[PDB]
Amino acid sequence: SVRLSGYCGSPWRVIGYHVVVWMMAGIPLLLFRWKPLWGVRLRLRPCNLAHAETLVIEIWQLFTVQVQTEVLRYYLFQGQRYIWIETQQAFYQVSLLDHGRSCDDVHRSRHGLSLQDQMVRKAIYGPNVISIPVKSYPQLLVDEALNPYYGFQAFSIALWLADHYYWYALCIFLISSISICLSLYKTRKQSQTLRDMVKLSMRVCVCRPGGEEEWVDSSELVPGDCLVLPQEGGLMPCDAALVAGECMVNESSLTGESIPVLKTALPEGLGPYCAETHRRHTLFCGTLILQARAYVGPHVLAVVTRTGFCTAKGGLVSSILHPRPINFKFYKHSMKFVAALSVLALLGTIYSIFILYRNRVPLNEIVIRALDLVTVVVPPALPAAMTVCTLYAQSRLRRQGIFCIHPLRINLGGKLQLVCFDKTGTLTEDGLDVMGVVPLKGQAFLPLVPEPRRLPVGPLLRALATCHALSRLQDTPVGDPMDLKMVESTGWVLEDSAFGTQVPVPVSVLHRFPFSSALQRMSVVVAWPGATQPEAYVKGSPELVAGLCNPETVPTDFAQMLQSYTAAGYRVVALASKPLPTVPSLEAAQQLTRDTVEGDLSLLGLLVMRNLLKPQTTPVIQALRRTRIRAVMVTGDNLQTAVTVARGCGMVAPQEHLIIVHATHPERGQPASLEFLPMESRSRHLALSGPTFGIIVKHFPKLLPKVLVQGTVFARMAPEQKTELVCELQKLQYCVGMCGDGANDCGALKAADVGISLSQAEASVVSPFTSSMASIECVPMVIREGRCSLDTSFSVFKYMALYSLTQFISVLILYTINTNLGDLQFLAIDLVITTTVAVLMSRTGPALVLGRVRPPGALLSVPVLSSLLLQMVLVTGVQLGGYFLTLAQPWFVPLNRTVAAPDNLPNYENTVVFSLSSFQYLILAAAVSKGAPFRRPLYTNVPFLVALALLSSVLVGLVLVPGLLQGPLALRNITDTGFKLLLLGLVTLNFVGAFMLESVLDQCLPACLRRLRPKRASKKRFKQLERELAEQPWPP
Ligand SMILES: CC(C)CCC[C@@H](C)[C@H]1CC[C@H]2[C@@H]3CC=C4C[C@@H](OC(=O)CCC(=O)O)CC[C@]4(C)[C@H]3CC[C@]12C
Ligand SMILES: CC(C)CCC[C@@H](C)[C@H]1CC[C@H]2[C@@H]3CC=C4C[C@@H](OC(=O)CCC(=O)O)CC[C@]4(C)[C@H]3CC[C@]12C
Ligand SMILES: Nc1ncnc2c1ncn2[C@@H]1O[C@H](COP(=O)(O)OP(=O)(O)O)[C@@H](O)[C@H]1O
Ligand code: ALF
Ligand SMILES: [Mg+2]
Ligand SMILES: [Mg+2]
Repeated sequence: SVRLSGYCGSPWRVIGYHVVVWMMAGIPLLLFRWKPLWGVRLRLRPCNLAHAETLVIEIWQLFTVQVQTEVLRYYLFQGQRYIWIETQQAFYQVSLLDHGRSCDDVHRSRHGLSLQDQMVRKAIYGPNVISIPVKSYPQLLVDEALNPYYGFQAFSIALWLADHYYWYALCIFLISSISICLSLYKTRKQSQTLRDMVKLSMRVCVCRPGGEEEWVDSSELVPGDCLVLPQEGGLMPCDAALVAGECMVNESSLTGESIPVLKTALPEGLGPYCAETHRRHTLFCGTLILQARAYVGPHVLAVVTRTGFCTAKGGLVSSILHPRPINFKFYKHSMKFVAALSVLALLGTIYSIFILYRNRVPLNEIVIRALDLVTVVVPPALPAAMTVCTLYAQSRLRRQGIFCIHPLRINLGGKLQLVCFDKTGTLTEDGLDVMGVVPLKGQAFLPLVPEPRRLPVGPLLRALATCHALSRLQDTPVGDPMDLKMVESTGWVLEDSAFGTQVPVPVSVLHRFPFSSALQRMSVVVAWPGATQPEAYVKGSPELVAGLCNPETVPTDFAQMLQSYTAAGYRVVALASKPLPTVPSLEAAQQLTRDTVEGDLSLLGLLVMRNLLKPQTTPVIQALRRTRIRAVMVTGDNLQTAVTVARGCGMVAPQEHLIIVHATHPERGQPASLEFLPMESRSRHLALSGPTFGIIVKHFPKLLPKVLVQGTVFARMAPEQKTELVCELQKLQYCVGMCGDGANDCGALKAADVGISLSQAEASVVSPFTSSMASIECVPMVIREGRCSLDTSFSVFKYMALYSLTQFISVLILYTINTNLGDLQFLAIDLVITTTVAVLMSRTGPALVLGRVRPPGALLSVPVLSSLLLQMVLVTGVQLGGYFLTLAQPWFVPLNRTVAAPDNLPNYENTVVFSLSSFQYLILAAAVSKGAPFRRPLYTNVPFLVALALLSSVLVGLVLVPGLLQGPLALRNITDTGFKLLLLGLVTLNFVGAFMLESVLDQCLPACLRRLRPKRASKKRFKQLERELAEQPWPP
């Protein structure tokens, strides 16, 4: 649901808003950007929608859109025009302006669009350009700089400059600049990807009315404008309908299917035009026209129906630009965790104020120093660390050959609990192998003919040779792999469309109804010289086609034979025919209605084909099942073939059970019924067809969750059924991933949390994730790298927390004795050590093998909190131990209490504390960087390892080598060498202790937690169902 809110312009209120929110404070701006409804209400008065000058959009999320004027006024929301419909006093999307006009209306527009009407319509529909705005670099800098985080960083810069800490201010500025530049790089790279995806600049001639023509730019097109297509072909600039002609088009960009598709002229009729119903008659935007020819007339004509963002390409681009929010929140209790850190920060700030009062510090300086302490705990480099983490993850995936359009989905990839796989072309090879054809002799099957070439010239051989959608492209047939192999098996050569016998008269294809996955069948109308009348051949699902055949033509053995070939793993389609009493000619034969042809056939035979499992499929499936990630197969193929492939690919290990759920339709006199018939060779899976799934969803919503939880093979699923299944699974709190290659999986890939399409280009739009490899190996890679990304982000957050608390502790310890860290010591710690380490942590790659244990989801969990508190206890212990150990030395000289830092620097206390803390930052970075089970070991990150080694060596030099940077850093020299070695020993003790503590926690904490407060259950619906089924299996 949506709603508008119009606010007519008023300058007095605007200036009042400006003065109030500028003079008062920035807090009103903060809460306005948090709650903008108040801001808009204050800025201007609600007004009549017709008089509206600004609109607020609720979908609640509030968006503000200016109502532009061009006599005609409109407004763009998410790239969608809405014009001012004067008669209805409302804003209707331009998508609906011409909607509903009949096919005959399109054929009337066929001739062209009047130039005056063209310019009248260009304003309404706008230029035919999917435009991704190209923001100027200053505009982007404004986009990022206005972040309140960078506002606080600028406040810190000012505060430190006021205190004469110039190097620290420079450090803050440099880190903020690095963060801003990394954000710029991220945004610019994403925008460049999209922009380069949706480039289009070409000149297309338009059949202007009156019979003449005109060469216009592709951006001048408007719905109803007439396209004349180039005979040799070219990129299609806008969605259109084929009024006249036939077109071969490559829809790979739009759907990822590289096989050329056949496009035909729109059929005249008094019914509404629809890009979905008439998809076969409509060219799409961004698809390549391989070659089109005109059956009648000098040139092929098409009529534009959708331009700009209205197009399907435009719809996908808009969905990318404004993605649906990710429902999962990766870092649970993030606010509560930052609050548990802020309580410590506030306690320390109060303690700092108390001590500074105790030391009799002037109130002008007490507030300044407490404010400085406040600025300490905000890490300048946190945004840079996060953005670098995401960039490294994306780069790793791209190097592996997997491209993600929304990098935020990478984290989701590691949270997958269920993966749905298309069977054909994803688990099994794209190619087929004709094992033979099973002809019929009356009402009984004959022995399999392994070589169809030897079939006598008759209905079956002509059906094999002719029932398909092949097209000769550059003297090479192209089309469905099944059609290619079927035709090749017969030896007939493609040359409407005619076929030449292998060596027996050539046969013409008068008319052809293409294959639709929803219909899961396909037919043609055929005639040859000497034919009394044309014959229509149908080729589709064996069980569906057998329904169209006359009951006396289908053998009583049909089910058993089809299962004999299907239960062996073959891919079977049936061929049926019926003589058409129409006179053989394109005139009548081209006017046939598909339904008139499909019904009342006469089964001819079964075409058995051998589709093989990909070599890489079984290892991947077994790896997925080893880590308790449910593997589900959603396919449109036969149920027995699907089950055999599942048993062969490890989705059903031999020991495990399998039960076929079969649902009977609610025929008259009885309701729908569920019957479970187990088939002999967690531990129990279910298999069910598509009609059975629909019956279960409609009539057994109570048992539907139990079917979904333990259902593994979903066969004979239509594309809408695949999308519905994905949605239903997601309703069980599953994190569903879908790995399908075909175009019939577009809906599932959109709906799935993680959608992967296998055979794609360097980049694409079809699905969130796209790969270049033909195997399903991308699924384990995506899951592994998503787990690595989650662990890396958690480790970076933990390190920044530890990094902050350590600096906080150091500064508190130094305040307690009336001194500070130092001008250049702050720079060193924040930039040379911490930024380097934080940006190098994330470069480490993912673990090579998936593991059963999932990455943690909560930042506030007892493990993480205990780790942080124990680490900080060790850090404070080490720093205070060093501080109290230096006081014990005979050569110790206490700092000058009276003068305050940086005046009292250098001194022994600051020197010792700085040395220990500087080592501790590297120690903590090494401690938090866990390798297993989600990442590679630390040492495989050669940049990060080298950074640690070099920084540690430099710090040891500072401690040991006299005079090294002891002036620039304001470090006091410690003549005693035994105490230097004692400081190094304390540092080594901390280095060992942090790692031992981390290991002890990560090993013995989960066991103690389980044995202490075991979880009664899990909020996940599917986990509840799993436990319930274990308690009581649903099928007895
Ligand atoms: C004062 C000194 C000691 C501070 C040193 C800081 C550097 C270690 C940091 C600052 C920003 C970091 C960069 C920020 C992010 C990236 C992006 C990354 O490159 C890509 O992601 C592109 C790959 C592709 O095309 O897919 C390489 C590392 C790099 C440049 C980082 C390398 C390390 C950098 C230069
Ligand atoms: C005070 C003086 C005497 C010492 C100053 C030391 C720093 C300037 C050095 C120590 C380690 C150096 C870092 C060591 C490793 C690298 C990795 C390098 O990036 C890569 O290695 C990416 C390579 C790839 O992607 O193939 C960026 C610079 C950086 C962080 C160096 C930046 C400068 C650092 C922090
Ligand atoms: N060119 C074609 N013409 C007619 N039917 C086909 C063709 N190719 C495949 N089929 C049939 O369509 C049905 C469903 O196809 P689809 O939805 O793509 O799933 P899959 O092809 O993976 O089995 C299959 O059972 C198959 O027999
Ligand atoms: F195997 Al499929 F749609 F390609 F079910
Ligand atoms: Mg497929
Ligand atoms: Mg198919």
